[PDB]
Amino acid sequence: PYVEITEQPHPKALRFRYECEGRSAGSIPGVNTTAEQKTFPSIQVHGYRGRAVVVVSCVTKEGPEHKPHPHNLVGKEGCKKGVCTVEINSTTMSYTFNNLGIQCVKKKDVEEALRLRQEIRVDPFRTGFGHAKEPGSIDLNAVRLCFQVFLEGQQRGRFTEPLTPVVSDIIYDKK
Amino acid sequence: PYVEITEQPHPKALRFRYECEGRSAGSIPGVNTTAEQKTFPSIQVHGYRGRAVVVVSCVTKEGPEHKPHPHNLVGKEGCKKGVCTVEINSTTMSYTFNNLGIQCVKKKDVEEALRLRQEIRVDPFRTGFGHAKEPGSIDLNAVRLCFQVFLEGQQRGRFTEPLTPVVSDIIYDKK
DNA sequence: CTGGGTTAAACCCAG
DNA sequence: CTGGGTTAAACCCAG
Repeated sequence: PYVEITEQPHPKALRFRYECEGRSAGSIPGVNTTAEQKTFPSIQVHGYRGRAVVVVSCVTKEGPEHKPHPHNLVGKEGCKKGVCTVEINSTTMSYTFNNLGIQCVKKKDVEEALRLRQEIRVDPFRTGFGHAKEPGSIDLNAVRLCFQVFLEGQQRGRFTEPLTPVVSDIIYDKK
Repeated sequence: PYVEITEQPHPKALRFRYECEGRSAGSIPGVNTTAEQKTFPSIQVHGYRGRAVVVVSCVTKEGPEHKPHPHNLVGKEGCKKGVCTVEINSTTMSYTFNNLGIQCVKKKDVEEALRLRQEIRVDPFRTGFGHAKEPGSIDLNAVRLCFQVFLEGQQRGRFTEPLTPVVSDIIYDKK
Protein backbone atom coordinates (compact mmCIF):
# COMPACT_ATOMS: atom_id res chain seq x y z
CA PRO A 1 0.00 0.00 0.00
CA TYR A 2 1.43 3.32 -1.17
CA VAL A 3 0.16 6.42 -2.94
CA GLU A 4 0.90 7.40 -6.51
CA ILE A 5 0.64 10.99 -7.65
CA THR A 6 -1.16 10.36 -10.91
CA GLU A 7 -1.45 13.97 -11.97
CA GLN A 8 1.02 16.43 -10.65
CA PRO A 9 0.25 20.01 -9.87
CA HIS A 10 1.14 22.38 -12.63
CA PRO A 11 4.28 24.15 -11.26
CA LYS A 12 3.39 27.65 -12.59
CA ALA A 13 -0.33 28.10 -13.08
CA LEU A 14 -1.81 29.71 -10.01
CA ARG A 15 -1.13 32.89 -8.15
CA PHE A 16 -1.00 32.42 -4.40
CA ARG A 17 -3.30 34.82 -2.60
CA TYR A 18 -2.92 36.54 0.76
CA GLU A 19 -5.66 36.33 3.38
CA CYS A 20 -5.96 40.10 2.93
CA GLU A 21 -7.19 39.47 -0.63
CA GLY A 22 -10.39 37.76 0.48
CA ARG A 23 -10.73 35.30 -2.41
CA SER A 24 -11.31 31.56 -2.87
CA ALA A 25 -7.63 31.38 -3.89
CA GLY A 26 -8.72 29.36 -6.92
CA SER A 27 -7.71 25.86 -7.91
CA ILE A 28 -4.38 24.34 -8.87
CA PRO A 29 -4.54 22.83 -12.35
CA GLY A 30 -2.74 19.62 -13.21
CA VAL A 31 0.42 19.46 -15.34
CA ASN A 32 -1.69 18.36 -18.26
CA THR A 33 -4.47 20.93 -17.86
CA THR A 34 -5.60 21.54 -21.41
CA ALA A 35 -7.65 24.03 -23.42
CA GLU A 36 -10.88 22.09 -23.76
CA GLN A 37 -10.09 19.57 -21.00
CA LYS A 38 -9.05 21.07 -17.66
CA THR A 39 -7.22 18.82 -15.18
CA PHE A 40 -6.41 18.73 -11.47
CA PRO A 41 -3.86 16.95 -9.13
CA SER A 42 -4.74 13.41 -8.27
CA ILE A 43 -3.50 10.49 -6.24
CA GLN A 44 -4.18 6.77 -6.33
CA VAL A 45 -3.61 4.31 -3.53
CA HIS A 46 -2.16 0.94 -4.43
CA GLY A 47 -2.06 -2.33 -2.56
CA TYR A 48 -5.30 -1.64 -0.70
CA ARG A 49 -9.06 -1.23 -1.05
CA GLY A 50 -11.14 0.10 1.78
CA ARG A 51 -11.72 3.27 3.77
CA ALA A 52 -8.90 5.80 3.64
CA VAL A 53 -8.59 9.49 4.17
CA VAL A 54 -5.94 11.85 2.91
CA VAL A 55 -4.38 14.89 4.49
CA VAL A 56 -2.86 17.43 2.18
CA SER A 57 -0.67 20.26 3.44
CA CYS A 58 2.17 22.43 2.20
CA VAL A 59 5.71 21.33 2.91
CA THR A 60 8.93 23.01 1.75
CA LYS A 61 10.37 22.38 -1.79
CA GLU A 62 13.39 22.05 0.38
CA GLY A 63 15.15 18.77 1.37
CA PRO A 64 14.00 15.11 1.35
CA GLU A 65 12.98 15.80 4.97
CA HIS A 66 10.53 18.49 3.84
CA LYS A 67 9.19 20.70 6.64
CA PRO A 68 5.74 22.23 7.21
CA HIS A 69 5.51 25.18 4.92
CA PRO A 70 3.61 28.12 6.48
CA HIS A 71 1.27 28.52 3.53
CA ASN A 72 -2.33 27.38 4.07
CA LEU A 73 -4.33 25.30 1.65
CA VAL A 74 -7.87 26.49 1.26
CA GLY A 75 -10.60 24.84 -0.78
CA LYS A 76 -14.37 24.36 -0.87
CA GLU A 77 -13.57 20.75 -0.07
CA GLY A 78 -12.10 19.66 3.31
CA CYS A 79 -9.77 22.55 4.13
CA LYS A 80 -9.54 23.59 7.78
CA LYS A 81 -6.62 25.38 9.47
CA GLY A 82 -4.63 25.49 6.22
CA VAL A 83 -4.69 21.74 6.22
CA CYS A 84 -7.02 19.95 3.97
CA THR A 85 -8.51 16.55 4.77
CA VAL A 86 -10.73 14.39 2.50
CA GLU A 87 -11.91 10.76 2.38
CA ILE A 88 -10.88 8.66 -0.65
CA ASN A 89 -13.31 6.68 -2.84
CA SER A 90 -13.29 3.31 -1.05
CA THR A 91 -13.41 1.31 -4.29
CA THR A 92 -11.63 3.27 -7.01
CA MET A 93 -9.00 4.31 -4.44
CA SER A 94 -8.39 7.68 -6.11
CA TYR A 95 -9.12 11.30 -5.45
CA THR A 96 -8.79 14.27 -7.68
CA PHE A 97 -8.25 17.64 -6.03
CA ASN A 98 -10.37 19.96 -8.11
CA ASN A 99 -10.59 22.76 -5.51
CA LEU A 100 -7.19 23.10 -3.84
CA GLY A 101 -5.85 26.64 -3.51
CA ILE A 102 -2.77 28.12 -1.90
CA GLN A 103 -3.14 31.00 0.49
CA CYS A 104 0.24 32.49 1.19
CA VAL A 105 1.19 33.69 4.60
CA LYS A 106 3.33 36.82 4.51
CA LYS A 107 6.68 37.09 6.44
CA LYS A 108 5.23 38.85 9.51
CA ASP A 109 2.88 35.89 9.91
CA VAL A 110 5.16 32.93 9.13
CA GLU A 111 5.78 32.27 12.82
CA GLU A 112 2.17 32.33 14.19
CA ALA A 113 1.26 30.20 11.16
CA LEU A 114 3.86 27.51 11.80
CA ARG A 115 2.84 27.91 15.42
CA LEU A 116 -0.65 26.75 14.38
CA ARG A 117 0.51 23.94 12.05
CA GLN A 118 2.13 22.53 15.23
CA GLU A 119 -1.10 22.75 17.36
CA ILE A 120 -2.96 20.94 14.56
CA ARG A 121 -0.06 18.38 14.76
CA VAL A 122 0.61 18.29 11.02
CA ASP A 123 4.23 17.37 10.48
CA PRO A 124 4.60 14.87 7.65
CA PHE A 125 8.31 14.16 7.92
CA ARG A 126 8.92 14.58 11.70
CA THR A 127 10.81 17.79 11.25
CA GLY A 128 9.55 19.73 14.25
CA PHE A 129 9.18 23.48 14.04
CA GLY A 130 12.77 24.56 14.31
CA HIS A 131 12.34 26.60 11.16
CA ALA A 132 9.77 28.85 12.92
CA LYS A 133 12.64 30.69 14.70
CA GLU A 134 14.52 31.30 11.40
CA PRO A 135 11.63 32.65 9.24
CA GLY A 136 13.58 34.14 6.30
CA SER A 137 15.10 30.75 5.51
CA ILE A 138 11.72 29.60 4.19
CA ASP A 139 11.11 30.33 0.53
CA LEU A 140 7.65 31.91 0.35
CA ASN A 141 7.44 31.41 -3.42
CA ALA A 142 7.49 27.67 -3.67
CA VAL A 143 5.81 24.78 -1.95
CA ARG A 144 4.94 21.19 -2.54
CA LEU A 145 1.68 19.49 -1.66
CA CYS A 146 2.08 16.74 0.89
CA PHE A 147 -0.29 13.79 0.75
CA GLN A 148 -0.43 11.82 3.97
CA VAL A 149 -2.72 8.86 3.48
CA PHE A 150 -4.28 6.95 6.38
CA LEU A 151 -5.94 3.56 6.06
CA GLU A 152 -8.90 2.61 8.25
CA GLY A 153 -7.42 0.59 11.12
CA GLN A 154 -9.05 -2.27 12.98
CA GLN A 155 -10.83 0.26 15.17
CA ARG A 156 -13.70 0.90 12.73
CA GLY A 157 -14.05 4.55 11.76
CA ARG A 158 -10.56 5.44 12.98
CA PHE A 159 -8.05 5.99 10.15
CA THR A 160 -5.05 4.66 11.93
CA GLU A 161 -2.59 3.08 9.53
CA PRO A 162 -0.51 5.75 7.91
CA LEU A 163 1.09 5.10 4.56
CA THR A 164 4.33 6.99 3.96
CA PRO A 165 3.95 10.70 3.06
CA VAL A 166 4.44 11.38 -0.60
CA VAL A 167 5.56 14.74 -1.87
CA SER A 168 4.57 16.42 -5.14
CA ASP A 169 6.79 18.27 -7.55
CA ILE A 170 7.38 21.88 -6.69
CA ILE A 171 4.64 24.49 -7.13
CA TYR A 172 5.98 28.01 -7.80
CA ASP A 173 4.04 31.23 -7.13
CA LYS A 174 3.11 32.60 -10.52
CA LYS A 175 3.99 36.34 -10.53
CA PRO B 1 2.38 90.58 12.33
CA TYR B 2 2.32 87.73 9.82
CA VAL B 3 4.69 85.00 8.68
CA GLU B 4 6.51 84.89 5.38
CA ILE B 5 7.74 81.62 3.93
CA THR B 6 11.16 82.80 2.84
CA GLU B 7 12.37 79.49 1.47
CA GLN B 8 9.84 77.02 0.30
CA PRO B 9 10.21 73.30 0.59
CA HIS B 10 11.51 71.67 -2.52
CA PRO B 11 8.40 69.91 -3.94
CA LYS B 12 10.22 66.73 -5.10
CA ALA B 13 13.40 66.09 -3.15
CA LEU B 14 12.65 63.73 -0.30
CA ARG B 15 11.20 60.29 -0.07
CA PHE B 16 8.63 59.94 2.68
CA ARG B 17 9.41 57.03 4.96
CA TYR B 18 7.09 54.64 6.79
CA GLU B 19 7.45 54.06 10.52
CA CYS B 20 8.27 50.46 9.57
CA GLU B 21 11.46 51.75 7.90
CA GLY B 22 13.03 52.92 11.16
CA ARG B 23 14.96 55.91 9.80
CA SER B 24 15.38 59.60 10.66
CA ALA B 25 13.25 60.29 7.57
CA GLY B 26 15.87 62.83 6.50
CA SER B 27 15.45 66.54 5.90
CA ILE B 28 13.43 68.50 3.36
CA PRO B 29 15.68 70.71 1.26
CA GLY B 30 14.61 74.17 0.17
CA VAL B 31 13.58 75.04 -3.39
CA ASN B 32 16.98 76.58 -3.92
CA THR B 33 19.04 73.77 -2.39
CA THR B 34 22.24 73.86 -4.39
CA ALA B 35 25.30 71.71 -5.08
CA GLU B 36 27.81 73.41 -2.81
CA GLN B 37 25.22 75.32 -0.75
CA LYS B 38 22.38 73.21 0.69
CA THR B 39 19.22 75.01 1.80
CA PHE B 40 16.19 74.36 4.01
CA PRO B 41 12.59 75.78 4.46
CA SER B 42 12.42 78.97 6.42
CA ILE B 43 9.93 81.46 7.74
CA GLN B 44 10.20 85.04 8.93
CA VAL B 45 7.75 86.87 11.15
CA HIS B 46 6.96 90.46 10.28
CA GLY B 47 5.41 93.24 12.31
CA TYR B 48 6.71 91.89 15.61
CA ARG B 49 9.82 91.27 17.69
CA GLY B 50 9.67 89.18 20.82
CA ARG B 51 9.09 85.62 21.95
CA ALA B 52 7.24 83.42 19.48
CA VAL B 53 6.96 79.74 18.86
CA VAL B 54 5.96 77.94 15.70
CA VAL B 55 4.00 74.76 15.19
CA VAL B 56 4.55 72.92 11.96
CA SER B 57 2.31 70.08 10.85
CA CYS B 58 1.14 68.47 7.63
CA VAL B 59 -2.09 69.67 6.10
CA THR B 60 -3.64 68.55 2.80
CA LYS B 61 -2.50 70.06 -0.58
CA GLU B 62 -6.22 70.16 -0.88
CA GLY B 63 -8.46 73.27 -0.58
CA PRO B 64 -7.87 76.74 0.95
CA GLU B 65 -9.38 75.20 4.10
CA HIS B 66 -6.58 72.62 4.28
CA LYS B 67 -7.19 69.75 6.71
CA PRO B 68 -4.82 67.86 9.03
CA HIS B 69 -2.93 65.47 6.85
CA PRO B 70 -2.26 62.12 8.58
CA HIS B 71 1.46 62.18 7.85
CA ASN B 72 3.74 62.88 10.83
CA LEU B 73 6.66 65.27 10.81
CA VAL B 74 9.69 63.91 12.55
CA GLY B 75 12.94 65.73 13.19
CA LYS B 76 15.83 65.91 15.67
CA GLU B 77 14.40 69.31 16.53
CA GLY B 78 11.02 69.76 18.28
CA CYS B 79 8.95 66.95 16.74
CA LYS B 80 6.50 65.16 19.03
CA LYS B 81 3.34 63.30 17.99
CA GLY B 82 3.94 64.06 14.30
CA VAL B 83 3.68 67.70 15.15
CA CYS B 84 6.76 69.75 15.42
CA THR B 85 7.09 72.75 17.71
CA VAL B 86 10.07 75.16 17.95
CA GLU B 87 10.74 78.63 19.42
CA ILE B 88 11.75 81.42 17.01
CA ASN B 89 14.85 83.62 17.41
CA SER B 90 13.40 86.51 19.44
CA THR B 91 15.42 89.16 17.58
CA THR B 92 15.99 87.99 14.02
CA MET B 93 12.42 86.62 13.97
CA SER B 94 13.32 83.76 11.62
CA TYR B 95 13.74 80.04 11.78
CA THR B 96 15.17 77.67 9.29
CA PHE B 97 13.97 74.07 9.41
CA ASN B 98 17.12 72.10 8.76
CA ASN B 99 15.83 68.79 10.19
CA LEU B 100 12.20 68.37 9.13
CA GLY B 101 11.26 64.97 7.74
CA ILE B 102 8.01 63.43 6.59
CA GLN B 103 6.97 60.07 7.95
CA CYS B 104 4.08 58.75 5.94
CA VAL B 105 1.26 56.92 7.56
CA LYS B 106 -0.06 54.07 5.42
CA LYS B 107 -3.82 53.65 4.60
CA LYS B 108 -4.57 51.15 7.40
CA ASP B 109 -3.29 53.75 9.86
CA VAL B 110 -4.75 56.99 8.46
CA GLU B 111 -7.67 56.88 10.90
CA GLU B 112 -5.82 56.22 14.22
CA ALA B 113 -3.33 58.88 13.07
CA LEU B 114 -5.93 61.57 12.43
CA ARG B 115 -7.48 60.31 15.65
CA LEU B 116 -4.25 61.38 17.41
CA ARG B 117 -3.85 64.71 15.57
CA GLN B 118 -7.25 65.52 17.15
CA GLU B 119 -6.17 64.58 20.74
CA ILE B 120 -3.09 66.80 20.30
CA ARG B 121 -5.63 69.48 19.13
CA VAL B 122 -3.72 70.44 15.98
CA ASP B 123 -6.19 71.75 13.45
CA PRO B 124 -4.85 74.83 11.69
CA PHE B 125 -7.89 75.76 9.64
CA ARG B 126 -10.76 74.58 11.91
CA THR B 127 -11.64 71.71 9.65
CA GLY B 128 -12.47 69.06 12.24
CA PHE B 129 -11.75 65.43 11.51
CA GLY B 130 -14.56 64.61 9.14
CA HIS B 131 -12.03 63.29 6.68
CA ALA B 132 -11.03 60.51 9.14
CA LYS B 133 -14.21 58.56 8.17
CA GLU B 134 -13.45 58.85 4.41
CA PRO B 135 -9.75 57.76 4.41
CA GLY B 136 -9.20 57.12 0.69
CA SER B 137 -10.12 60.71 -0.14
CA ILE B 138 -6.80 61.84 1.33
CA ASP B 139 -3.90 61.88 -1.11
CA LEU B 140 -1.04 60.11 0.66
CA ASN B 141 1.52 61.40 -1.85
CA ALA B 142 1.34 65.09 -1.24
CA VAL B 143 1.26 67.39 1.73
CA ARG B 144 2.01 70.94 2.65
CA LEU B 145 3.77 72.13 5.78
CA CYS B 146 1.59 74.28 7.98
CA PHE B 147 3.24 76.99 10.05
CA GLN B 148 1.10 78.18 12.93
CA VAL B 149 2.91 80.98 14.70
CA PHE B 150 2.05 82.08 18.24
CA LEU B 151 3.25 85.32 19.82
CA GLU B 152 3.99 85.51 23.54
CA GLY B 153 0.85 86.98 25.12
CA GLN B 154 0.64 89.21 28.16
CA GLN B 155 0.79 86.13 30.36
CA ARG B 156 4.60 85.81 30.30
CA GLY B 157 5.79 82.44 29.02
CA ARG B 158 2.42 81.60 27.46
CA PHE B 159 2.40 81.88 23.65
CA THR B 160 -1.14 83.04 23.29
CA GLU B 161 -1.58 85.29 20.29
CA PRO B 162 -1.89 83.22 17.18
CA LEU B 163 -0.98 84.72 13.84
CA THR B 164 -2.89 83.28 10.89
CA PRO B 165 -1.72 79.84 9.67
CA VAL B 166 0.33 80.01 6.53
CA VAL B 167 0.58 77.12 4.14
CA SER B 168 3.59 76.11 2.03
CA ASP B 169 3.61 75.02 -1.58
CA ILE B 170 2.90 71.37 -2.11
CA ILE B 171 5.48 68.71 -1.24
CA TYR B 172 5.18 65.54 -3.36
CA ASP B 173 6.49 62.10 -2.31
CA LYS B 174 9.50 61.43 -4.49
CA LYS B 175 9.14 57.88 -5.88
C1' DC C 1 -16.29 36.59 -9.43
C1' DT C 2 -11.40 35.50 -11.83
C1' DG C 3 -6.71 36.58 -13.97
C1' DG C 4 -3.23 39.37 -13.69
C1' DG C 5 -1.25 44.32 -13.76
C1' DT C 6 -0.34 48.32 -10.46
C1' DT C 7 0.15 50.75 -6.48
C1' DA C 8 1.69 50.77 -1.72
C1' DA C 9 4.37 49.16 1.78
C1' DA C 10 8.72 46.94 3.09
C1' DC C 11 12.82 45.89 2.55
C1' DC C 12 17.73 46.08 1.23
C1' DC C 13 21.78 46.99 -1.66
C1' DA C 14 25.34 49.85 -2.98
C1' DG C 15 28.15 54.20 -1.98
C1' DC D 1 23.82 55.73 7.99
C1' DT D 2 21.57 57.72 3.31
C1' DG D 3 19.49 57.52 -1.52
C1' DG D 4 16.90 55.02 -4.18
C1' DG D 5 15.85 50.39 -6.60
C1' DT D 6 13.36 45.85 -5.65
C1' DT D 7 10.61 42.66 -3.59
C1' DA D 8 6.36 41.73 -1.12
C1' DA D 9 1.93 42.75 0.06
C1' DA D 10 -2.39 44.98 -1.31
C1' DC D 11 -5.23 46.45 -4.14
C1' DC D 12 -8.09 46.96 -8.32
C1' DC D 13 -9.21 47.03 -13.25
C1' DA D 14 -10.82 44.83 -17.14
C1' DG D 15 -13.25 40.61 -19.18
